[PDB]
Amino acid sequence: EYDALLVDRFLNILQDLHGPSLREFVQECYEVSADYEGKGDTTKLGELGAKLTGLAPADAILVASSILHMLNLANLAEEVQIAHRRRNSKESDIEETLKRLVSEVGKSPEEVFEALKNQTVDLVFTAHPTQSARRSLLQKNARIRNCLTQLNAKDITDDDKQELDEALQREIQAAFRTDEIRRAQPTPQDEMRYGMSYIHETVWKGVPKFLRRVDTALKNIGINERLPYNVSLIRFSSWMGGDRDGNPRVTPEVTRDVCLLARMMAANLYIDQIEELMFELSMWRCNDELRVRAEELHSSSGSKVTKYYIEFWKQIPPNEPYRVILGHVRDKLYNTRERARHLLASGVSEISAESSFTSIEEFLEPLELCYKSLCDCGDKAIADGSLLDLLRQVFTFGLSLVKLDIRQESERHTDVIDAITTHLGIGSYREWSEDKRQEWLLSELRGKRPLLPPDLPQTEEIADVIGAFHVLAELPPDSFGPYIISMATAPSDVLAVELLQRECGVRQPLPVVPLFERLADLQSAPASVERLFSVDWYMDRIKGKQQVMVGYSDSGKDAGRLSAAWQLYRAQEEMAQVAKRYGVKLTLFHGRGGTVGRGGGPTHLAILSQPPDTINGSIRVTVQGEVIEFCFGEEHLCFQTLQRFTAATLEHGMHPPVSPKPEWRKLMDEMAVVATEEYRSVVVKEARFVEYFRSATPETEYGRMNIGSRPAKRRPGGGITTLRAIPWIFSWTQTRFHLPVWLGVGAAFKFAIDKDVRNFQVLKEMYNEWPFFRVTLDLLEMVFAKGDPGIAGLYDELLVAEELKPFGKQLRDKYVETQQLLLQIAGHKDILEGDPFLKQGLVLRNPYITTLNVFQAYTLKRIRDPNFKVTPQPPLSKEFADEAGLVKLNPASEYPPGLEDTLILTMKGIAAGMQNTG
Amino acid sequence: EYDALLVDRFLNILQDLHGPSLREFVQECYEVSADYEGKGDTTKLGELGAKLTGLAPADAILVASSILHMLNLANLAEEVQIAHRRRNSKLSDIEETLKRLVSEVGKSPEEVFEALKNQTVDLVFTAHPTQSARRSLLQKNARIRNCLTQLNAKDITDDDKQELDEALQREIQAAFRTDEIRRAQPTPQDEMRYGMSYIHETVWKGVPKFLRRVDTALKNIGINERLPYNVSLIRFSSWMGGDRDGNPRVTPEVTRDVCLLARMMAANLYIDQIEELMFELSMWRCNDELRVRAEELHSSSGSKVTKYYIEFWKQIPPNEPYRVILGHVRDKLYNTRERARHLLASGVSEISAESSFTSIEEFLEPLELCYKSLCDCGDKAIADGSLLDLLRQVFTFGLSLVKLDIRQESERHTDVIDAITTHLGIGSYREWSEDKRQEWLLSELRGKRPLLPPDLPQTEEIADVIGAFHVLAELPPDSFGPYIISMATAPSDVLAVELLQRECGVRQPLPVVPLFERLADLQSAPASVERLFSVDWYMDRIKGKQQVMVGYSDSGKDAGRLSAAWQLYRAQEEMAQVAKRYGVKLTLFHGRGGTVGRGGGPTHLAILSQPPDTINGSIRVTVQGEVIEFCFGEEHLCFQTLQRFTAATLEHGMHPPVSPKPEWRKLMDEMAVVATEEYRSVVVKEARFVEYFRSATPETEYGRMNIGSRPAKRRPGGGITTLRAIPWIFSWTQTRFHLPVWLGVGAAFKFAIDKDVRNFQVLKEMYNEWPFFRVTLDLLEMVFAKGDPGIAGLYDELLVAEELKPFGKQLRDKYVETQQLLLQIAGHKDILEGDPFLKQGLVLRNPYITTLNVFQAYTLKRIRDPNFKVTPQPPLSKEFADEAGLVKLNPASEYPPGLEDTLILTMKGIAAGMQNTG
Repeated sequence: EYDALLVDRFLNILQDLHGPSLREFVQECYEVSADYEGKGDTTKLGELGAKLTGLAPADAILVASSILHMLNLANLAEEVQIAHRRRNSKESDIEETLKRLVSEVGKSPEEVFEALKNQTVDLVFTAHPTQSARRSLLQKNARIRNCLTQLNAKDITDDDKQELDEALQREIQAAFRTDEIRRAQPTPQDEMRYGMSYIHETVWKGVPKFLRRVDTALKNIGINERLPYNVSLIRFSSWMGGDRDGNPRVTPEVTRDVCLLARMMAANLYIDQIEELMFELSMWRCNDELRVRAEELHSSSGSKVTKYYIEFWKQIPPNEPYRVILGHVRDKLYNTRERARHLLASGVSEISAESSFTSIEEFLEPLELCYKSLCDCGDKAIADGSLLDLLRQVFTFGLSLVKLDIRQESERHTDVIDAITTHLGIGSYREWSEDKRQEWLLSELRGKRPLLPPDLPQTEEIADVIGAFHVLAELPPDSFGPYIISMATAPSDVLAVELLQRECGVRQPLPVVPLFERLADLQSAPASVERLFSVDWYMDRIKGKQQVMVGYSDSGKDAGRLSAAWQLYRAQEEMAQVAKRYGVKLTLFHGRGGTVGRGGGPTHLAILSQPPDTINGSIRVTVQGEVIEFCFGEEHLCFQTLQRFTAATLEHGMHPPVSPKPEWRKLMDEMAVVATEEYRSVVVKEARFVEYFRSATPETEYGRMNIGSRPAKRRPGGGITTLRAIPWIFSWTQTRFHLPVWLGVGAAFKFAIDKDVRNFQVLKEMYNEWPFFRVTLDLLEMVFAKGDPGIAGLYDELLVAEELKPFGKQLRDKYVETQQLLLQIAGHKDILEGDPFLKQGLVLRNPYITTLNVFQAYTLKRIRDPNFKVTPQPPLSKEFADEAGLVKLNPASEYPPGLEDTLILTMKGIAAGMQNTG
Repeated sequence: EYDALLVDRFLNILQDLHGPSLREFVQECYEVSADYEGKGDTTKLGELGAKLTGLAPADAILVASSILHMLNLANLAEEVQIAHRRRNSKLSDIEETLKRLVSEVGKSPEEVFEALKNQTVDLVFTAHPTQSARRSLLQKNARIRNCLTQLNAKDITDDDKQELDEALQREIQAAFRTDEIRRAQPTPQDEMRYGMSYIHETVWKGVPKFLRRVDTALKNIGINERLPYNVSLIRFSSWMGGDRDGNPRVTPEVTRDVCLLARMMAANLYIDQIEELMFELSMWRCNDELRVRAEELHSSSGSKVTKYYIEFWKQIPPNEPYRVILGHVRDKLYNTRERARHLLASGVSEISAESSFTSIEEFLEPLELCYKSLCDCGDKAIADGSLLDLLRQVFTFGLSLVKLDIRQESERHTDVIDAITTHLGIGSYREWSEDKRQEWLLSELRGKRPLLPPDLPQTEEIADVIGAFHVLAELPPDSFGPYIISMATAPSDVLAVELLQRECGVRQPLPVVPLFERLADLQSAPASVERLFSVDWYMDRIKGKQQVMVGYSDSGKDAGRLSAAWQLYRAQEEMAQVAKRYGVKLTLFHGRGGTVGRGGGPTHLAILSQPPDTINGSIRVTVQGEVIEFCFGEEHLCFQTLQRFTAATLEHGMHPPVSPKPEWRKLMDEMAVVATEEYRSVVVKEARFVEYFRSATPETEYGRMNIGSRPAKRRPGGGITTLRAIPWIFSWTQTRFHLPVWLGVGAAFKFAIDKDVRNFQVLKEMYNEWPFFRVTLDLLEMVFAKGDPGIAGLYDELLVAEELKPFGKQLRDKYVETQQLLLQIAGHKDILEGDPFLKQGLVLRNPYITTLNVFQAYTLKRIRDPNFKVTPQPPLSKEFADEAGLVKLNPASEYPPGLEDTLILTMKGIAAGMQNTG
């Protein structure tokens, strides 16, 4: 009923503002596409684009803008109802997962309590260019959901309801009367501030609330104490500013900028918390250690640290001890924030080191001192209030709020080192074999003599690499995470960084993690890791700890979806074995995206689908682009997301899934090869593919959304091979074909059952009994439920060259064949059977996505072929009667009047309907 | 049910921190006291007095603190159960009042609309010394109420409830382990910020919300229009920093600090609002006027205003016009709050006049442009959103937030004018008769030649009068309200200030209002007013607008409750008629306050009790000290308080109470005389009364609470005549005798029914029909129901000398005869027979108030009588075993150790139990 509420209110506003005609048109468009949805009639689609094409440039944008906002309001009305259904329950949460591990799994609470203390989940916010949404519009969503949630409260006045309704009205109209298009790419610093706003508005306050829940959950299974505040049960990191992989606009200056901005934000968040705490901690009873400190600070009036906040210092009573300690802490915090602002504006501050907080230890000392004071006075109840929450923030967020991960292409380090060994007349590091590089790199690392000559000639690219290590060397180590190597292949790559890092003067080096992103590299991966582990120098370096990252984006782009997901499984599984053998604690970093074809899917299931005994309280997962909004857009969402990662990781540690029987293994090994062959037979071993690709899907238009700062093609020259993973998945998502997601799965299924009809009962046994296999298929079913090959055929009809058109039909035949087999194996007769609501959800959502699909296909044609002329209709908006101000929102467009805006809106809208950008 | 939740939790905490024996002791006191309550056995009181007197210094406090906290928790639970019951009675107010005035009164919705546009209710915040509570404790009340409110919600989980409970637990214990006693007198600037916290935290956001309800209520009677945003339907003024009467600590400099501090606070609130509004108004459609200005500001990079927020200007995209204007509006606001800071912190500022906002019209210029733009583009729905709420704040709060009322004694201006006539050798102004004073003042006022010599000899008082005017001369006129003359008697006082104001160079002078505080002045009052009109000079000055204040505090002190209340009635009545005849809009400023003995009572009833046709949408009322927390302590409270004032005043204008029958009037005049004489025969015409007074009540110990900056006596000489109304009322309120509240009412009733038995059928006939008479008798009834003459008798025992003792017993015979005569006229057999819930609350509260009544009397004894012997008990607190850090919280008490802090806690406690300080 919620979407009938929002769609009906939008339409009244559409009519009120533009005239009934246009409102009828948007409504007629619904039913023409609903006749396609209902019966399957393909003739409908042609008739619909007949209408859309002739529209005025102002009306065209209007129609496209309108379908966007209705499709968006359909999403908000679903989120609200999802939230309502979850709440009305009174997959699993944290308190249930404890009670289960104690009851059913037969574990002791002290084992569960122990397991907890050792657990640490690290969610890494990144700025992967998958968020078309202007923040301005996002904020409006939160209010719309909020007006909608309250509106449907149980107890409420007629007046309160009548006024919340008015509030909902104007909020919708505000969103509609804003330009939904970003008119210039963000800077990396913008990207960072954008993502920090989640840390501010939901994560900051929402961490101690989840933790106190974990306290309550611990008490319900008998544990009589709270989770010790130095436990980092959950942490947060960022790539916003650090990941420069294929993004030259992330310069050494940008990294320094972000690092300091973070410290600023942090200090300012703490200042606010400390200040509320000073109003609360009014109590006079303190223990001895604190009294002494409080009496030093009282007499010295702050120990002369600020002279700002000096008004406060004189008039503070003596018998308010806690207020004096915190008063000092807050004076110090202001300095820390101000020293950052000066270091950002000038690079040097007048404000000294020990007039501010430099280390996390320095900051914790007075805080814990307050805690122990309050405990020693018997007021541990008082202590476990806002004070406890703060302490947990300090261990969870620290002084720079979020740690920064640095990531650079593998081959870029090679170019530096080769420039070095060339200048120095030692030969070409690029030309050496891998074993020689290791031997050379290892001599240097052991050696006591400098290598990098200052007079080294440098390309701009060699400059950026060294200049990055330079910025790393001057910034506090507690602001960084690890250094990640994109395209990491062999132990050379890791050692090459360890060296460059040392030879650029990084006094305390960042731990080096490789990112195995491709199929070959994930196979050779445990072999890579064992070589490193076996080196005496490297082993002393890492000290029992090694982190390694696995990319789900570029994996599935190399092999198929099936082969990549399997290779990712056993590459985790084997590395954990090598690490266990060498006594190294492996910590897996998961490069998961939002879409299914990049490791997307429910959080608790994604964990459950990972090899047993390869987590054990230590895991890092990326949260990419729009996924931050999905997970941390609202207070409850943030809390719920912390719940999933924590409860899953816990269970998975103590009660791991079933290891795959050898039957299952061999069959996955065999299918994956067939699947890879079939996938690569389409994307790699086929000349005319790239021409069909850039023709049938809106691939080449993705940059026009101005989403992120990254040029999303690694190099103009060239081909599909350099096209980033995100616009890839995006291209096939708009068209609703989802090619890279299912290609190869059908062949692997067909191979297995044709090889031996017995295997049908083996596939069935795996889908029932093996979490990994089940989750993978289930996720594929969801995709196919969001799939319509009839739409893919519609792009093929209007845009694809004639010779290739049968190639397209050949592909759609595989789509249907794959779906067909998938269902049989799963034991489903119908698609999205065994799942209500998400099928219901696709019923109202679809006719609009169909309308946009049609709109976009024709809008693409109109752009590409000047010859496709269509007879222009009369204007529909009462606003744009006679000679158009809205179209002028796009100053200089490469395309004819209103064609680029119509296109962008079709992309944004279809992405909203799919609830995914790419 | 709600109090049982809280009181029990405190006890568990009390037992948890100090051991079982103490907990049982506090419980023993209850039932001992309860035994007195349910039977009336005066022996139990003395019994308890034994126990409480022997206690250790640490335990004497802990007990008083514990009764206080429980007494407060009982108040808290009652506030939450009142709010609950109110919301249930919406599943009168303003939407009902509009409907009733249309259907029942037969007014047109247009007439109703119009009378609202012409209404204005000015609520005056004052710092009258009646808030014992430290603000750090009050904040904790709020959290307790909240935690208690969420605890008893309909939808709530088991764990949510478990944690809300844990949050309630620690919040009580926090308040308990805080020193409740303010250890130092506030400054007037401390007092002012204290009051402004209410403006910030509830009144700021709460005004626009209330007006939006008035919108909806207008639409429910079919108006189809919003109450135009320029209507100030409700306004807020302040005395905090302006009221000088009897407080030499309110210097000219205090007034200057308060005036700037406010403008700082105001800009700082407008900045936070504007910043949100910029986020919101992201629309691109604007009208021509806005577009022009928008491009001027955009292309000039801000129009050169601040250089702060310069990072924002470069950021600003072109087609976001609203953010552009608003951005400049913000820049200009930053300057305004800084300029105040520099004007406060030192003589002047670098920041110019026209780099900031100087006039309210200059601030409204760009905002209204935005509003008209959005309406012009058809987005008025958006315009009525957050923008509308701000605009209404601009009209309601202006650039200074609240207007400062200056108030000074009548004779203090006389002193100045006598120093001038003596210095210039014109004569002695003081010795001149009233008609001569008027004649001379008017010569000077008509004259163009200066008067005040700069070489004038001044005492310190005279330098505080002239120096104050000098401050008003400098500060912008829109920061002040009127100049209020306390002890106003004749038209000379008003003309005297009009002259001093001009002769001190106050360029645009404050309008002069006289405060008629006493009986003789309220009688001459309408004649004074007519005299002040009919003067052709004074008529041109006021220009049809005259305000006069009536004092409810100092009236009852002069004449007695009934005789005051009645003279106050016809004071307003006749002044109205004079004003009406002269074509003058009389605005009445009512000086009320908390206690019933100072014009206290329910807001809508007080306004009902006021004479017909003496309001007409123009009124001001004092919200004194602790009453501010009573009205504006919570969001819901603030809304409810604007509701009563707006609905009562509107209704009273268009649907007046009845005029009294001539029979009633004559009886009131006759009874007034009788009541006055009876009341004065006790407090004036009895030599030994003043000795009895400072003996049977803790009147003299008032100053030890450190409530206000104002010394509670207007200097030692005078006796009772100089003791301010507040510590006066407080004294009888502690002892639960309430002497000034009911003394004379018995004698007035007895006289009336004895003069003619027919009058009994009149006195009832009045109570049933007359709003004035009924409200006064009911408010009396509430007092008596909070009254216990058995307690007054317990103070008389332990404290009053043996000769004065029967005098005390004579008064107690008047108490009973009065309460008896009251109930016979009210048609009640029992006391609070018509009020079931207010009577219930006094059932659980009373035994704690009784326990503190006993504790106080004996504690007063130990101070005054060092020959009083009592045998000490063993320590009850496990915290204080052997020889006490708590009693050392008093630096150097004039009384024996722990006797002052115990005496104070018994006053604050009893104060909470009566829900009134004084």
